[PDB]
Amino acid sequence: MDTLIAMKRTLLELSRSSENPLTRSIDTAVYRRKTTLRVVGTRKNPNCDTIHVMQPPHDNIEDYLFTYVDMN
Amino acid sequence: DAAIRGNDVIFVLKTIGVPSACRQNEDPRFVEAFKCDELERYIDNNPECTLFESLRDEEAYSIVRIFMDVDLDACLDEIDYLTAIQDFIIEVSNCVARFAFTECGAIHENVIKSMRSNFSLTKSTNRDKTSFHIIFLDTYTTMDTLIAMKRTLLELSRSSENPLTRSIDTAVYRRKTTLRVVGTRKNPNCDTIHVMQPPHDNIEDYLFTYVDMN
Amino acid sequence: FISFEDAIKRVSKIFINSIINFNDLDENNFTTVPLVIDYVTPCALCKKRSHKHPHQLSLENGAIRIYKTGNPHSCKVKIVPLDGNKLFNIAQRILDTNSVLLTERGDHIVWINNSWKFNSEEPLITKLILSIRHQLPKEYSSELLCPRKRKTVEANIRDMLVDSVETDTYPDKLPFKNGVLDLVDGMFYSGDDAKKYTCTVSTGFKFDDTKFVEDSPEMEELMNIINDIQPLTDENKKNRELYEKTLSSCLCGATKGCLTF
Amino acid sequence: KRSHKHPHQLSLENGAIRIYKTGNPHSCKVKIVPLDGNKLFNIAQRILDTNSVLLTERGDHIVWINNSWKF
Ligand SMILES: Nc1ncnc2c1ncn2[C@@H]1O[C@H](COP(=O)(O)OP(=O)(O)OP(=O)(O)O)[C@@H](O)[C@H]1O
Ligand SMILES: [Zn+2]
Repeated sequence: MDTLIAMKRTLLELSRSSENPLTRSIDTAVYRRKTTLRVVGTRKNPNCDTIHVMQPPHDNIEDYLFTYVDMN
Repeated sequence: DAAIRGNDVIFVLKTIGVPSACRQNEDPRFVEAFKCDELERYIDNNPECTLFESLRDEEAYSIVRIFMDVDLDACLDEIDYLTAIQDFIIEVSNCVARFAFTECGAIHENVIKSMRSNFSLTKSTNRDKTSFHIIFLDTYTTMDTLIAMKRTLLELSRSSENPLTRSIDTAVYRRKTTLRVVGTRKNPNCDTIHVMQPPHDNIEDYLFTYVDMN
Repeated sequence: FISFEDAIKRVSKIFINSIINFNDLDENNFTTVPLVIDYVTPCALCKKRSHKHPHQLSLENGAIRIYKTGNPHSCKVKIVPLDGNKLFNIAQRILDTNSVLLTERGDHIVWINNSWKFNSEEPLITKLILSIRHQLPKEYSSELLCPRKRKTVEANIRDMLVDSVETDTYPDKLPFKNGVLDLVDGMFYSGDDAKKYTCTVSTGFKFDDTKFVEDSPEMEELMNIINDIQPLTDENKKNRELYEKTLSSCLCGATKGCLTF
Repeated sequence: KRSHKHPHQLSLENGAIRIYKTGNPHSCKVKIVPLDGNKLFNIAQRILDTNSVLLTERGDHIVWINNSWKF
């Protein structure tokens, strides 16, 4: 974990330096204590109708979970 | 135009919320017309008096100096204050010169030189606030010009980022404007006043109706 | 203004550290609850270390001001706007400087290096934008180092110019590459003083007062040539009186109604 | 001014070098120098300082390569 909280300055300075189009639209404060990430297919609120659209070639649930660790 | 006509009498009020009819009646208890020296004597002998400066009749003589007010609810160190005031001066000069060239048909360089040559600043006795009135000595214009330029000033205040520039209040440019006299008590139960500036040790450099075209 | 979530986004990018009370900010109480951040890296406002008091946010003039409770000098004051684009503001400032103008011929004249220049096939506007970055605040100068942002600012400036202006209206001023001299007084204006007279042409050689001396050996030998060409004789004085009339007529920039042989 | 009797001083803040006169700061002017920029702009500045590319009066660019000037 504690690595993620230390590169935040590094990626923010890279985004400020690099002028690639989508690089200007990254998030830095996401790396924090007790970080919460939205699961695919789960809405933020019932009022909101925005859901995550599944993208091939990965279809399984473990393909989109950073809390799962496997050794291959 | 005016040429020989140069304002030297100073119109001064004594209390906010002056009754309407008594202004035309010119009651001595609220309206006074002085000169520089006797006004200085009147503010020296009475330290608890409250004085407010304003014009009497703009229908015949409505030419005044350029004046602006700034007030921010924070404290700044000397160096940051100097940097902010320099950038503020540059930006305000550019904006005013651009407006004058675009609408009034004046000359950009003359306006910039006149407004950046001489200007008078004040300070507030409060420690936790940064407020001042700025007077441009060598620039003269009509009140309607200030009314028209109010919108551009508001746009500049909204667009900018300097803390001093964001604090400009454009509400002072309206019909029957009033200003606080420097070194004068504001409220009967308030000790906050304005002080002098070492560049300018004369009272006549801190009035926006005293006109003298050199 | 803008979306509240974007305001929290910008505020959280400003604070390099994370806050603990993130869930406690709402649309109606963000100006009251104190703000305490996690302490692993010194705050971006002031270096210091481990600020001992919470911060606070205030809303004024369509902007958010961040101030630290306690010692005013402990942490630096920061103002975050929520209204417009930075490039538009930069273009507005550049226009306010009054350095690029539109002529009736459809070309743009630019004040670069104490002179007015215009090109019908080259974008001098980008060069002006790059050159003028020294007269702008710190936060604006960094954005002008990227060519794409310069092109965007140029597009905004080109969109902003609607009216045209006249040029070369004073026939009594002689322009140079370093300034303009007045024919009625002989005084030479350089730099910003020459910006008043919109002259788009120049002699091509810079002015220099060192050679502009009457008491010089080079001047003395010129009367010999002028007497050889035009003898100072009475019967020719009328011709002499005419000879200087045409010769001095070349300086001005007004239309002449006569032909000379 | 005359000889600036009080010595000057340097500071660094938000990626900028600030120069200010000690003693009475109001007797001088505070100057700012940005010690930051793009890498590509720095490369272009170095190449320009090498003085290998020039502009002609006819609108053409001349470069210096292989010990020769070419346009
Ligand atoms: N405690 C927090 N610290 C930092 N940022 C936070 C915190 N809580 C929420 N946010 C931010 O608030 C926003 C809320 O998520 P939003 O729906 O806007 O986008 P997202 O992060 O792309 O979504 P998702 O939840 O699908 O990953 C995000 O930008 C998130 O980083
Ligand atoms: Zn701090």
